Amino acid sequence: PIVQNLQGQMVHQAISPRTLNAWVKVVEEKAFSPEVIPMFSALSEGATPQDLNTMLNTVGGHQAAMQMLKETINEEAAEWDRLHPVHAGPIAPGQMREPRGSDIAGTTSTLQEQIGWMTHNPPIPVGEIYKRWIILGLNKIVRMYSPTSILDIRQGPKEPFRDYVDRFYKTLRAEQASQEVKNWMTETLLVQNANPDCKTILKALGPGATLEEMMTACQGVGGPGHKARVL
Amino acid sequence: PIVQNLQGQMVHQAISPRTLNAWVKVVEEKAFSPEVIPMFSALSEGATPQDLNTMLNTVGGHQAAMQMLKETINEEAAEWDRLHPVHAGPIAPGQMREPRGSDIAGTTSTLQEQIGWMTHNPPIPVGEIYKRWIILGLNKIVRMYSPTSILDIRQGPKEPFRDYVDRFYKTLRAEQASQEVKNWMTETLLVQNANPDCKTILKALGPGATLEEMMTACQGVGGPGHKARVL
Amino acid sequence: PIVQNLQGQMVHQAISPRTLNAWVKVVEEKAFSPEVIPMFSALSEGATPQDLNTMLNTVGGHQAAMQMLKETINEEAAEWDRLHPVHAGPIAPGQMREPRGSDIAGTTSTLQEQIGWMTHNPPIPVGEIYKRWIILGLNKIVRMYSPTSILDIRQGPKEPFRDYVDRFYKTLRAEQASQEVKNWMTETLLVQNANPDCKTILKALGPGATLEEMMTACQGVGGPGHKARVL
Amino acid sequence: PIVQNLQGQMVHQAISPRTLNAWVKVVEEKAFSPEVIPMFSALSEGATPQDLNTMLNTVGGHQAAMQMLKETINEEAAEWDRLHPVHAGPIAPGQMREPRGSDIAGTTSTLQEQIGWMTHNPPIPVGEIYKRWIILGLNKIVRMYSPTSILDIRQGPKEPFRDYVDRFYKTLRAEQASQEVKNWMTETLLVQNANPDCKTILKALGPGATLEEMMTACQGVGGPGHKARVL
Amino acid sequence: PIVQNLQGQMVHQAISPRTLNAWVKVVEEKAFSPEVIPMFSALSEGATPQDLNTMLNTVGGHQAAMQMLKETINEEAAEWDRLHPVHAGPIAPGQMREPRGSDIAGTTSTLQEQIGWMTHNPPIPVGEIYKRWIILGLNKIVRMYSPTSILDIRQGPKEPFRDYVDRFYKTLRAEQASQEVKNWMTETLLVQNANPDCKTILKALGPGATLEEMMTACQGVGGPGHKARVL
Amino acid sequence: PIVQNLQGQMVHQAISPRTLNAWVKVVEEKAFSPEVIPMFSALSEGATPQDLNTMLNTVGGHQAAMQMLKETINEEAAEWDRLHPVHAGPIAPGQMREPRGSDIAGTTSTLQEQIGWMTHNPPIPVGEIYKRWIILGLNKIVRMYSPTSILDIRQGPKEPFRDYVDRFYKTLRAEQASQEVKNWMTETLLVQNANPDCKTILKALGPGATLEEMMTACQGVGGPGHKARVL
Repeated sequence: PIVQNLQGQMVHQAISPRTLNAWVKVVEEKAFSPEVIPMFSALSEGATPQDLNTMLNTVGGHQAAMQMLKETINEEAAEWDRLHPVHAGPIAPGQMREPRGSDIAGTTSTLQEQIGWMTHNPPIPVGEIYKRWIILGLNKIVRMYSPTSILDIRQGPKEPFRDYVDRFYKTLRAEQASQEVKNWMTETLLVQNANPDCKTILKALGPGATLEEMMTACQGVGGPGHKARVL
Repeated sequence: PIVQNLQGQMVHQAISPRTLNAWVKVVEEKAFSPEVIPMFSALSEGATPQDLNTMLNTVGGHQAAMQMLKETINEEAAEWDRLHPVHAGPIAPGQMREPRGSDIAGTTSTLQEQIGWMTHNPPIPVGEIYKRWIILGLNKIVRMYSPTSILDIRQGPKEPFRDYVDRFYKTLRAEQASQEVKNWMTETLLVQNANPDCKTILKALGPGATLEEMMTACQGVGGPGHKARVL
Repeated sequence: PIVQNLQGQMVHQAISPRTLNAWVKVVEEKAFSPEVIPMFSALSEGATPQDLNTMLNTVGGHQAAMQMLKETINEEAAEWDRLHPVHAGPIAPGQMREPRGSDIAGTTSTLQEQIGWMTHNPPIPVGEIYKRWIILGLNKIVRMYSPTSILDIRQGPKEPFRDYVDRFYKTLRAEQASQEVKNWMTETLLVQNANPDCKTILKALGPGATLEEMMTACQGVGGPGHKARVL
Repeated sequence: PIVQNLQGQMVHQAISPRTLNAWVKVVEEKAFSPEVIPMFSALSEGATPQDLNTMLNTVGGHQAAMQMLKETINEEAAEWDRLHPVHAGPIAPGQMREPRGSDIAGTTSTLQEQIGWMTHNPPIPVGEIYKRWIILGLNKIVRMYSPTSILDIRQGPKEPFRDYVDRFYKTLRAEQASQEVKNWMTETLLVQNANPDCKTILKALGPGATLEEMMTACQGVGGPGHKARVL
Repeated sequence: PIVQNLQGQMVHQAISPRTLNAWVKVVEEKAFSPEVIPMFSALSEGATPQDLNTMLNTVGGHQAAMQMLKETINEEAAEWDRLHPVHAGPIAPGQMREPRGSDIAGTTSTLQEQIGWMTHNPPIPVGEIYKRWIILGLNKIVRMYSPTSILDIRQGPKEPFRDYVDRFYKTLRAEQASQEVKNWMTETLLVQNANPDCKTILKALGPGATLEEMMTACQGVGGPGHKARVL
Repeated sequence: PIVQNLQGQMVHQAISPRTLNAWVKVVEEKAFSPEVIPMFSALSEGATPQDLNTMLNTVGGHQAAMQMLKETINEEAAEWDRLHPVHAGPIAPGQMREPRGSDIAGTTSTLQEQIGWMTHNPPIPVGEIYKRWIILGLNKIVRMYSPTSILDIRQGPKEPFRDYVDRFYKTLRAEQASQEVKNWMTETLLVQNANPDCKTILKALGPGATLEEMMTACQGVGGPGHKARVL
């Protein structure tokens, strides 16, 4: 991708072999996890569509997910092109006739063509646009991996608090829906998806407070609660 | 590879030792996989034929595939020599020589002259055509590797949807077919080779469905397709 | 991150992939160990909010632990809005407008604007205050140590003195108590939970002796307070 | 070795420890293998004689092979100082002294003087000459490697076609003979060493059929072959 | 740590992650080895107190030894405040403010003043003395660690000279006492704790032998089954 | 050590910590191997005495041998102080004072003064001399290690030529003598130390023809003994 700023005009150099092997190893290890989504954003330095396309094409065993990602990139590009078409038709010389929705994608554009519009005129955010579509596609494809929905969490009699809290927050990481609505729901959910003993501990603590105080109380007990009568 | 722009005129630099170690290791771990074909394109940076030639020479286990690759390069070089512009016998003074089919290869050319025809007069696509000829050879190698075929992927009685479509996508890489063909065959084949239970779910959805719509529906249905007409 | 000043005005460099890979591997093997708290402080180079948040966002299974830390940051941001200077809405011309509690976090602040107020006019310590709140969140991570209490330690009869010293130091990493209390407690508690066989030596050495003097004497007693062979 | 053109006049650079350890590992794991011959030329960032002499001296176990190679270099040096343009003793003061055959090597030449004949006046290609002599010694070493004969690569009754091909390519890289002669022999060898059932399909395809054509026929038949024809 | 002079006046750079990961690895591999002490001196380049404290604070297993080292830093700082470069009453403003024993420490010095007095005024060895105090603490740790102390090392009935001398030099690395006494005891101790079979050979060489002379003489004795040949 | 050329005049940097760790790991995995001796020259990125001395000081393993090497250097420095240019003692004001024989070594030398005599006027070759002395000491360590000398090793009765020749060449590396003596000896040695089985083919080869001719003939023999060959 296009790198460096300090020594003058930015230079195009491919991603490091260590970085490429690290990317391949990360998806070999963590394949469908949503924890890989910010990792992809971290390696998107210089955001260059052809290099990003090449990074996308160099994936290992879980390649079916990347074929699904291609459908989203095509759909999103078509949406963007139809949303913005005002510049279409005749435009004066000295300009490079500006990228269309399909020109954003490295698969349908040439390398010299891409670099020019990111630095010879007021920079087009093509890498940023392509990156958000890929991040959006990554958010969409992790839905297929999902083994449990928010109200599908069922807790047995001998399950420990540590497993219950970890299961819920991992399940909640695949939501994407409104944060305010999620907090509001979460407060009711913890008591409802609990087992009798855990439910007794949550009921004992009563309404109010924050996660830290509830965690501090749960920490004092640990494991699968206590067994003696509450009335 | 020949590289440098910002600092001034390009210079032929040495190949990274990490890149050669990575190429040899990638061959040791996964040589026959179609995921390695984009990796070769990615690491073909600065395209010097002599440097590119080292990759074919350094290959271990799959030497027979590399031998076919050398034969393929000669046949494409023969097409370049005889069907593409042959060019005149007389050569003007000062000219850097427009390469013949034998001049492309590092074993029948010398490095300073090889650099010369890519850097003195306007660019000649010697690196790009050599990359393409190697890629054409790589595209044929997966045909000879394939242990199964696209219509030999049949969903068994209790086989889940993800494994079945993973198998279909993995063997699809081996056919080397056009985007038009992939687009028009994908719609019918998944339903056709499906088991009765899975086919019943897919059949119900019918005409007018996109791949994402079908995949989204499959996530809600789950497993090998749940049995018909008993609910 | 933000680097350079004397050798050229500051460049907005991204976090190293090598440090992210180390962070991913350290959390995987060392979990919530006290040793990672100075490592995180060191790795938070330049402390830019959006960039620093990427380390928190790239955490795997431990999403619930991250949620408590994220809640602590929101709690501290709310504390800043309420108990630290309010800041008037009307601001003089040619200003960038000083951060409110929400502005300090990368969620609602714009990266370009955030960089602008951090250094283009006399430095606002936004990264340093944000980093201190994250360290405060890491000071609450010690409450995830199941049944760990220094008052609950007991040295068994066949347990070596070195193992007991190691246990005492390991649980002493979870302190969260004032130095005066620690100084008083250490003298009496260490003798109290020590095994009788080596407790006799601690009693023999008696008051006044320092940690160095106790350790020097305790190397010579061997195993649980007496054992055969020195080789 | 000596490198640098764009930023001035060549400066001496020390060999990389990562590369040196990689050379040691390749020497340990691929010790006498024919695939090391392109690697040595590929990973040598300028064939400076003294630096190349260090590479020969850093061998572990198979010192005997390196001493045979060193003697081969001494023979080549002597032929160069006899059969090639020999430099006569009388000279007019002001030359940097045209090297003698043994001076091509780092053992009778001083490093400052050696770099001097590579930079002071028109360069003498001493590094390339030394590298070619090393390649001649490596050609001797691959004949010492050989623990079988191309005529002794017989495919057994239960041995697969790919194992026969694997063994055949392993011994082929050590065969050192003219390609035109080898290609005529290759037709004979194919039916000479193939097992009855495999030999049956090879005979059916017949001469004038490329390696790809034979692979296509053999791939369909599969394994060590089977009775009659595989349908 | 601090670096740079020719390109511009000193800049305080971040600690290397390779150094920190290496420090964790070395501690895991060989926590108490006396080869760690010069390695720590090599890794401590630039000698910045906060960066030096980062190494102390990241130790896992033998953190108890590091806590004794923390006491040692305070103990030497107390001596330094008392007897070395003492500061009296309030001094005239516009100065570094004549460092006290506490000021040397990372916990009592801010980044601005610690690097400030080093880059504005002529360089002061505050980092160098802090490093020397840490080394003094490391020297205490090896002295405490010692399993066998000086006279303990001896040669058994069947023990080779090779193992006996190896144990003596291992013991001498953790010795931490006067060099003059060490030079003197080296002359007699080796003979005294030797087995009669080897002891007579050592005495037969005559008083006054060097380590080289003793090693050369011991080559004739060597390994297992050392039957004397002195007459 | 002092390094840097293109970015301006020499700067005193430090050896990379990955390389310093690798040096320790080489000592751990290859304690007495002769391969290490040229590696020291290769890794020497600036020959500054203190940095080189630090590498010697980071040795754990074979410390008894290392102390003999260090004392050898100290004694060779003393030899320089009497046989080589000792100098009168006095020196002119406004000069870098010129190093005395002992002070070539790190023990009585300080870094600013040491750098000054390698900067101000044509460098005093203290690094080359110190490096040369270390190589002289390294040669002693392999010589001290030696299990058997050249005339103490013969080919065993069931031993093959390859194993004996490997033992001979490996052994010869540490037997410290002139190149001519080794050459002159080698011609006689093979004939006299051959076993009864292998002597038959070696005597058949006879005088005139060199080792390459003998080794080429012996490749086809079949290992040890002369069993009646089948295939």
